[PDB]
Amino acid sequence: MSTMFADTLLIVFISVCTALLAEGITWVLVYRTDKYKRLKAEVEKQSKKLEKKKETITESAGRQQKKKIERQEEKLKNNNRDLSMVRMKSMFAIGFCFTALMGMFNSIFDGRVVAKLPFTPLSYIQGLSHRNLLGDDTTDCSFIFLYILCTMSIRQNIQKILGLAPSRAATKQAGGF
Amino acid sequence: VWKAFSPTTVNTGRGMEFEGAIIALFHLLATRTDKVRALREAFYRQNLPNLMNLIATIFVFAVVIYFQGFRVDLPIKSARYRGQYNTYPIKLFYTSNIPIILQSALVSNLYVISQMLSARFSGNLLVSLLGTWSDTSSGGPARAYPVGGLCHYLSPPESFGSVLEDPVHAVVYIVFMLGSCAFFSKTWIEVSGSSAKDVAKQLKEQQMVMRGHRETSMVHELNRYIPTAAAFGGLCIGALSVLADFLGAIGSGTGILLAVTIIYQYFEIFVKEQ
Amino acid sequence: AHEFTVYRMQQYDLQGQPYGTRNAVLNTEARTIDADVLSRRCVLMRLLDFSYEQYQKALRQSAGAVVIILPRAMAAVPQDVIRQFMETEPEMLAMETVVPVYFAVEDEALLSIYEQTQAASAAQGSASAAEVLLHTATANGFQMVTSGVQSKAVSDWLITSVEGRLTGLGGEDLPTIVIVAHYDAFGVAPWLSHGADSNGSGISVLLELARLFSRLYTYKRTHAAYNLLFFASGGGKFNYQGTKRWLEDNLDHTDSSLLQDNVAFVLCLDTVGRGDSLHLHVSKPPREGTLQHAFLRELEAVAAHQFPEVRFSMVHKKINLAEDILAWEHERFAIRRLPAFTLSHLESHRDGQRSSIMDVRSRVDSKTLTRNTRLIAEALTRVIYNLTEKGTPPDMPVFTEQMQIQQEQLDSVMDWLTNQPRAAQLVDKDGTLLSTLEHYLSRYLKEVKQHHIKADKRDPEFVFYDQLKQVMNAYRVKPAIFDLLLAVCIGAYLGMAYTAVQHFDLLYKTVQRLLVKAKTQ
Amino acid sequence: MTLFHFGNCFALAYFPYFITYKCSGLSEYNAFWKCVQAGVTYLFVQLCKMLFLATFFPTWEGGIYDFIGEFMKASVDVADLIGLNLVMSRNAGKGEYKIMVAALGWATAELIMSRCIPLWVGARGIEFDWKYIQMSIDSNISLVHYIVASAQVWMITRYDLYHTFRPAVLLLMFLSVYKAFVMETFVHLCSLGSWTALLARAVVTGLLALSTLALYVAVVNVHS
Repeated sequence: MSTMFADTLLIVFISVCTALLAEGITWVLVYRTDKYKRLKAEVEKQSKKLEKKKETITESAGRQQKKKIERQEEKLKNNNRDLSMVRMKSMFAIGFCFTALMGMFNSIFDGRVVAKLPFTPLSYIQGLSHRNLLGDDTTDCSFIFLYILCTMSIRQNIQKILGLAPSRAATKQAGGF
Repeated sequence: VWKAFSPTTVNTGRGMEFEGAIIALFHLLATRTDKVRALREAFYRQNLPNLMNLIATIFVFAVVIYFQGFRVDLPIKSARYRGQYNTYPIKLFYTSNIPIILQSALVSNLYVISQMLSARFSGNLLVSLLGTWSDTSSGGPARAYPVGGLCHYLSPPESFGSVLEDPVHAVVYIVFMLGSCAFFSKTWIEVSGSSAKDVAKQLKEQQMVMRGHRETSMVHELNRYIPTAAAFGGLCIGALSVLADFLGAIGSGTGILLAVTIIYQYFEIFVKEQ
Repeated sequence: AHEFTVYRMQQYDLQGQPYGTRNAVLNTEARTIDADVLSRRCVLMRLLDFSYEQYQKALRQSAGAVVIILPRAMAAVPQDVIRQFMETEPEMLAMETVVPVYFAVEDEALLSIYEQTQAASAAQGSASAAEVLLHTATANGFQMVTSGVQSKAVSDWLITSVEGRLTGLGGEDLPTIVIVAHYDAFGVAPWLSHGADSNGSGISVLLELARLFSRLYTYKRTHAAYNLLFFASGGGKFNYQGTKRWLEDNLDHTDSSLLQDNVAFVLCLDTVGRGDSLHLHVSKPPREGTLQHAFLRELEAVAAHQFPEVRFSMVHKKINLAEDILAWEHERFAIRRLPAFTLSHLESHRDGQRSSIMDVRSRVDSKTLTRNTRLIAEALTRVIYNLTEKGTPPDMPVFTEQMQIQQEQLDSVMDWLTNQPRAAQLVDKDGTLLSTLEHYLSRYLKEVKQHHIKADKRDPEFVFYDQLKQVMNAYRVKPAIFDLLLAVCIGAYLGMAYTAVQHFDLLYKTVQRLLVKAKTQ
Repeated sequence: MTLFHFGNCFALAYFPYFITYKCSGLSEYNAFWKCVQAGVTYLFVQLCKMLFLATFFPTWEGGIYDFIGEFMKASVDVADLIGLNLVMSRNAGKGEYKIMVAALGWATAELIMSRCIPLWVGARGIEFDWKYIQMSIDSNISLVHYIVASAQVWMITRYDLYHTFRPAVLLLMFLSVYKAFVMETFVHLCSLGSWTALLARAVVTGLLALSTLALYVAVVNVHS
């Protein structure tokens, strides 16, 4: 096992560890909190009641039912904003952990080619794929780029396996915020 | 604010010194083993804005606000509506900053004319009487001071030391400032249409009537107070300006008075509109 | 932190070819050669432990920088190590390297840092992973940072040569003999290029000859019928640029009639301060009956008869125009068709001693320099006065008693030359070295003049770079694993504090019970 | 690495204050604004103290350790006690609530003014120094010391405090005021290492805290 592939595997392992740490932090600061559980349940219940009322509401529903829909959309949006702010606190904590993680990566993988890209990166991403690497081979993969790909793949899969992924209803409403 | 917090460094012959009094104080306290001596130097710096000067400015600001709050409330009732009590406030500074503004503009024009006349017609007796200017680069950015003539008498003395050196100049300046402020306040009330008659006319237009008093009576009562309020307020304003200048408040005594009164009027406008 | 002075390996371009180190800025952790991974690390090597193979290994591994620690006494350093370094030094300069190379004189703090880095590098292999983690966490790292900016080319550097003349009895039309020595020193580090032997010895000989000839020419009875020109050339080590410019100015311009038709010969002195071997390097063998041949014969006769210890021989080298750098100064004259030869104790111009920072005053022997100066002076005087045809025997020295060479003066001149580095990139036009040299020549010679050569802007023959000297700062640092452990300890401390505050009521009740018991008792 | 050291120092300095604020129930009382007011009072008192020192005391030029100067600084430290008393009188509530609000606001204001800027500039530097961690511990020691001082000031200011307890309270207040001067003199005299000095400060603060707590419990029980 050459040092290059060993570094690749170490980066994958670190990305797994950091995804698990980020999920643990999110669980400690958000998922376990009664405010979060309550807001999530409220968002899901209001979304389901809004959908069911939209389905049951024919054009003949009348200005009063439309205004009741609008009032429910407003309540749902407010609850979703509060939920987003609670998640944002975790996002900030994870941001701070990411700053620390970047320091660790610099200490371990500085100047080292960690993987070979089977393709030439586009010039706009080359600044990331070849960042802080010595060489002209644009197929050289930077630890930053490999870590980003690993984190993007692993984090969502882990959330889904653990059932900690935001509910699709919550994501649909978060699209507004 | 710039003089208080400026991060620019000016090279005094001994060392590079921060212009901002607070920043210089913090830098000196951090960098100097003699923390007490550094603090004293920051308080009594000859060449840069001092912490003591900032404290003097804050004290003046509080005093000015306290005087600004002085008012005489005249009870006015709606004739149409029973039981509606409102007060017409006659402020101590009835004429506002305008007497200061007019005096400063007149003095500014006099200085400009005097400097032009001195530059173009050197040695004429009228030019010397109006003002003689000398550029004193005494260890500082060049400042042209009027050393003789009316402009000299009109100029504020820089310190209590200068007042002690030239007592006649300080007395003449104080008398001129107080007299000009009182005169401008009296003239301004008549020119502005803010005389007791005009205020009574405004009250009549607003259907506000003083209890037990006809509108003519209102005019007489207002005429009793408004001229006195104007002249006394102008005298007080001049005295406060002179005192702040002697105290060396940052931004000038006139400047601090103008800022405080303008802010107060703007706040009153904001509250009234709101 | 510890701040110490570092001397950067020189950067220059000659004839469009890049030489030396291109980078001058360092911000990397210090490591010894023992470390497995040197990439973007400052590699510390002692001169005693320095090896060319290790230096190449660091370059291959893309070391962040190389710092070479020099012992304070060069004489103290073992001779074999100095010889090996001198042999490696031309290859190092010839090889262009991106990695910055610096030289630092040893200091006790620097040695302690080096030892600590060596121990930290070694410890990683010897222990189990848990022990290695603990050792790394407790170990102190050092971060090396250079205060200097990146180096830049000097567009307008001027090289200055000094010339002086003594007229013979008969005027300028008389045959002119030119004695040339380059004053510039060269080495891996310009600030350390004292160049005591190369060519401080040659300059000392030239100045002593100038004094002796001036004294002879002062008096009509001893006044010769020759013109003597003494030329101290700048940029000798950079392909004799000063000599080339001086030759162009004298020969292209019709007014400078002295060189066009009157040059008897040119004697160049290079590295005459050491050794018992003396070699006369000639581009073309002197023809019989020429003044250059007469000088060669006189020099051989004087060496054989008066100084049998000195082994004199003639070395013939044909000029190769293809080579970018001329081997010897006389080659430039031969290119201009002037008869010229170089006298040196070195068998070859390629000897590392000729271009080394290790050429220091202690290397030069005052007795050897005095002997070589006497031999040169006797041979020149014998040629100038035609003593052999006049029947003066070879064994008899002219330079005795009043005309004796002054050893103390030669030593003082050598000390003055070696007190400061004389690298061409450090010798400014207004420098003390040039002003003193001009004053000294002016004392004994007439019409002393300074000739200034500047590289062409369109096609610069030489380019010099700044940032030859910098301050390097070693900052103590702790590894990220140490920071992680400290963070864990802080988290445990916060947990203990939280539990203590939560359970404070138990403490309050216990104190209340104790106070009640104390009241009851 | 520099960020890791700065983050560790900042967390160690800041989190204990937050833990104390939450656990003591001040958050339940919405005391945050009262703590801010206490910090403003601290800033005012510190400014007054600096002005007093500059106006009344010239700097001694003697190279030797300025024993008189340190004694004068400790004497001026009484202003901090006066400010704490003013804050507690301004703040309404139970004695424990007043003590905790005053101590927390005063300690937080001192920490912000005196250590955050040094932590920010120094701990982000390339060089690792233990001093930043020591200062972070010292902030916690200061917080405990201020809690003790506030409790002592409340006890002395109690109208119902028995005359027998009053001398003990006054002595404890005297020791608290002069603690910094005594510690600096002791460290100078013994040439103590920074870790030993920090440990000694912690021990002295702990002993003062225990004595103050015992006296407080005795005073409360005597009225219970």
